[PDB]
Amino acid sequence: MNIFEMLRIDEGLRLKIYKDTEGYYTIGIGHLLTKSPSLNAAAKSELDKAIGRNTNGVITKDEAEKLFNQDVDAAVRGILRNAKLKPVYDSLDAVRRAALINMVFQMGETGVAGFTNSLRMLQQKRWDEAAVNLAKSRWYNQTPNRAKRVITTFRTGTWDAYK
Ligand SMILES: [Cl-]
Ligand SMILES: [Cl-]
Repeated sequence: MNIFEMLRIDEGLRLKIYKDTEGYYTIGIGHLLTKSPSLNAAAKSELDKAIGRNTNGVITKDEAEKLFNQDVDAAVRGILRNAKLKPVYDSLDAVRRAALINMVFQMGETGVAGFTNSLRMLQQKRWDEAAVNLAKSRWYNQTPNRAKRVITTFRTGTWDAYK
């Protein structure tokens, strides 16, 4: 198992513009297009600009994967540039690094950076405590199944939640 496979399970693959769990316009493998309520312009506009062609709200599998590669790359690089995230990432093992990349992909660097307390516990290797803390969040309450998977990953340092 690896980051791409992990995120592919968490986000799924949709070739037509869709609304995410928060009602935002997304496409492919969790690629957010816009937070705006306008489909026919705004979202489709963003989509065409992202892809480089007149799409009509539908993309191909290769197109989805191209967006996905960019987004994973961005996530990693964002973590590495973030004063708050970098040190946590550096302190972790390969499996847990993947769990942090996942949270970053879903919520944004800024969002993850706010789990101050959890971050400090992860850095200290206090696995069970960090898991408990991570669960007291809107994140866990809104997308509990996915959150539990990421949390188990941090807790165990294994890919069990995904197998
Ligand atoms: Cl983009
Ligand atoms: Cl969920």
